[PDB]
Amino acid sequence: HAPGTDQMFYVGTMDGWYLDTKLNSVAIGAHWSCFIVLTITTFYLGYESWTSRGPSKRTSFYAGYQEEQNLALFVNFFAMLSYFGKIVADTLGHNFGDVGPFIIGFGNYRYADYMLTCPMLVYDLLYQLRAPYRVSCSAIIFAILMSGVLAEFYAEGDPRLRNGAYAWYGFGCFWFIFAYSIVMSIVAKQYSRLAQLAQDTGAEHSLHVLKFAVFTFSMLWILFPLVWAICPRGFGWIDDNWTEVAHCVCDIVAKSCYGFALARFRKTYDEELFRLLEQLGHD
Amino acid sequence: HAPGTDQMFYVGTMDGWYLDTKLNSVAIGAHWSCFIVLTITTFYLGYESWTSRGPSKRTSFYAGYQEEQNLALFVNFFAMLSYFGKIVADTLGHNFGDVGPFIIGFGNYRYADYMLTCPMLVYDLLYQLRAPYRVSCSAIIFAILMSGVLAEFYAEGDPRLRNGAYAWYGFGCFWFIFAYSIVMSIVAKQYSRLAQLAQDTGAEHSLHVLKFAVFTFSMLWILFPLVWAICPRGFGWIDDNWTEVAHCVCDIVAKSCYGFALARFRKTYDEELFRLLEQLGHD
Amino acid sequence: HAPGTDQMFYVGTMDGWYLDTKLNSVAIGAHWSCFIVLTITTFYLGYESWTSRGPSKRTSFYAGYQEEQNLALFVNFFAMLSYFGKIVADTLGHNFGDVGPFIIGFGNYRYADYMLTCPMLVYDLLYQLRAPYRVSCSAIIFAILMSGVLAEFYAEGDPRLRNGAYAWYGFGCFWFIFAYSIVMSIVAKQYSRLAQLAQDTGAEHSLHVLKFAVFTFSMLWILFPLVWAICPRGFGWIDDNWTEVAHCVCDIVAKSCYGFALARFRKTYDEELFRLLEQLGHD
Repeated sequence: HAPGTDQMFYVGTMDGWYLDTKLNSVAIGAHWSCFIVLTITTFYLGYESWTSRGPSKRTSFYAGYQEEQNLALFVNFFAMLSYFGKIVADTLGHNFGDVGPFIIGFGNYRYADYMLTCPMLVYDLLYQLRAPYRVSCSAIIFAILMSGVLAEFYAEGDPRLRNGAYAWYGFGCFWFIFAYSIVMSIVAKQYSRLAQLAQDTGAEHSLHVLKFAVFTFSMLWILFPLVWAICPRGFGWIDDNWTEVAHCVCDIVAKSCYGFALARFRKTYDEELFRLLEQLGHD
Repeated sequence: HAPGTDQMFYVGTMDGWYLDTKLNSVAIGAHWSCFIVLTITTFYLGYESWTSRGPSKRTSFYAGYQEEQNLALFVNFFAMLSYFGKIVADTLGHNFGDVGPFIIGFGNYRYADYMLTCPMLVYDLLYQLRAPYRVSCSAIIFAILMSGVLAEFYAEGDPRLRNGAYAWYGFGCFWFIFAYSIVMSIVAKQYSRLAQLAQDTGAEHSLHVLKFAVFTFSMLWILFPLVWAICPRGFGWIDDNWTEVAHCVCDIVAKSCYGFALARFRKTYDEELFRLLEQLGHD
Repeated sequence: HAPGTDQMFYVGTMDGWYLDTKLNSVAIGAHWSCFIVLTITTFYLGYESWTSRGPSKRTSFYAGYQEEQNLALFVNFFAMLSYFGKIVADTLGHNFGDVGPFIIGFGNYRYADYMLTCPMLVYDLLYQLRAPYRVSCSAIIFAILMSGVLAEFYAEGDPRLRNGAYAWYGFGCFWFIFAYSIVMSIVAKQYSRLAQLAQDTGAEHSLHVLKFAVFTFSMLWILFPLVWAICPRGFGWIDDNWTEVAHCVCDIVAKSCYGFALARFRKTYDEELFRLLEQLGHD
């Protein structure tokens, strides 16, 4: 297994797959609650998607053609799946943390669940303001998430290779800072152009609601490096058992609040601001 | 390997990769026949694709721009690859069932071969009638297939974890029933609108051929849960050796018959029904 | 591990992951140089992409909407990542050749790094001439690369299964010959139509530069089967230590020269040839 040491590493193997769970009761309860709320948000958003009329309220299957409107749905849907298998683990009492086979887009690994969620989510949110460079942000966050997965892989491995985890941490943090700066800049410029093009709208309160939602949604990603630093992978100011509840509340804020905000926006928007958004998505 | 038991599980490991095959002569012959017919259907469909003129029969490389017309080709092509490696296993006499490394889109695992085939196939068939919600059905079937792969992973594992296989079976069956119901509903509504918009067509017999093909193609997926139930993973009314021939005949019906039906449709369709399909794909 | 033999195979396992490196100083230096030049080319191309004006030189974020112009960027970007982890291995002195977990699009395996690079690269280059059958070439090269990965998997395995490596070699070479022939034919026909439609251009020297670039770029892929034949996987006229430098120079020619050629083309093209390319992309 390892040279010079009789200890063996169970990460990425079926041997660690059959090990008993290292979680406690509160982690299982948090997983259950997160799965329940993800499922009910997915059901509610799908119910709204089935009864989703167009802006003119006469087009029947508007979501059937403008399928990107349902895009967040899929992400939220996958989030439910991203936890459902863990619930199965919570049923069986066996180890599930970074063990077993590696499959893209599943919650069997800590950061690999975000492969199909995070780039689509950021693409959808910047598409809602018709911001340019749609593919670029998704590619950047995909690369950062892959770096995070590989850093977590080095974290559990041989302690002689512990130094690479900090290097990949620095890599991911540098690209995340760059991505956050560029997305904040483009969002600020785009919404400034929208505001200077927002004359005689009649939805100023709705405009305030949407600007508050998008600014909070842009600034929410400050959780990831703080959470990584406070867990034992970084400075270790918290223990492992309280990391799972943190990840649950963070990705609930990321997904369910996003779905609720989009649902509340779609029941209050009007058509002239819509056509001004299409006008904005030109230059 | 496993606590309390000296037995070891060879699934997902190189140890089970080097094991001798568990198949018999008839399974090898069925694999050979299925690979041969898949290869000849792929060759025939590619030959038709090279000599594929437009509806006006003057556009030379119509398939070169409307590349989605070749889409089924790719699926059928991958199906050939999906069996070709198994033929190599049939050459070497070593174990190939759910062993070795896991790679997306290959036939080394029982259900993982359908990753690149089934969503593209369903998208192509519902696109042929210009049905809405194109991405949604593909995402649903992708999630169901991933659930099936993971259920098959639990099936071979530790018998103390056998209960999760039935839970994932219920999950996959519930979402498959939902998908089948919604796709049947949308197909029925879409073709009802086509029929009430099909006046003075001149291709009523061709219309009967295409409706028979699409209805049979919509109802063919009843094979999957019945096949899973009759094999030892479910009720076990059949043995393992006769499961491979069942999967061969089922995916041949799924792919080669689809290609033959599309080829026969493209040599008999006319242009006014074509433009009425574009008219249908509006509301 | 293996029946009848006490030897064990370290491929695809964490046991071979923790093994010491089999590389020497020159391989590490070549990896460092290749990573450095890939990083600087990515930085330069990103700097050009940020300051990328439209053909009329008044559209500010032309790349923000015509995002496919940045497509090669992403490939080159991934190439940097495709080597960066190897640099980490070169830091740690542990084995990295075809060991550890298998992840799509990474350089941990010899041919798996090209999953996200080669089809996008060929799609971008044939899109630059507006050639038809865009998806088909990408699918063909994806299948060939997957076959190469699996052949390399058989190469390291049990010597009783060495015969399958030659079969997959023949498969990959046959499909590569077919792909090369068809891409050469379509490129020749397309550029012949461009030349017979190139009247009063004013950029004949620029036309010569671009034709030389595209012909060299079309003929560069002759490196892959020659490199595979000369390494010990084939005829073995060279040793393992000199294969890494060959792969470095080959993929540098594939990626950095492509980026430099595209950058030099974008600083010299004019608008009438541009609109003639859009006219060409019709029939």
